[PDB]
Amino acid sequence: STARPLKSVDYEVFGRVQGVCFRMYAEDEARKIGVVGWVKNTSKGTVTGQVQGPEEKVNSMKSWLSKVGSPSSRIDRTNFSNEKTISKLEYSNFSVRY
Repeated sequence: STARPLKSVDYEVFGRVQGVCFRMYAEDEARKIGVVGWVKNTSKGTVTGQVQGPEEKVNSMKSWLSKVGSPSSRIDRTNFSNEKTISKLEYSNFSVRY
């Protein structure tokens, strides 16, 4: 629950007509930040998903993703909405497309 400063936040990258190569970049750097979760691949490139991490690490993660470095394309606009503090890291790292 909320009493634990472990925040499950949802993101959305506005990849209008796909192209957004968020993969690997996410995984590797999110690991380094100290965060867990996943990527959700839609039809029309709205790269959404879940970021769970301890408070300070999710802050860093938010500073990132807007900090847009590339393995191919531009991560075209990342909004951070749906913020809910939970308990424990309920996933095997920040992973792949689901």
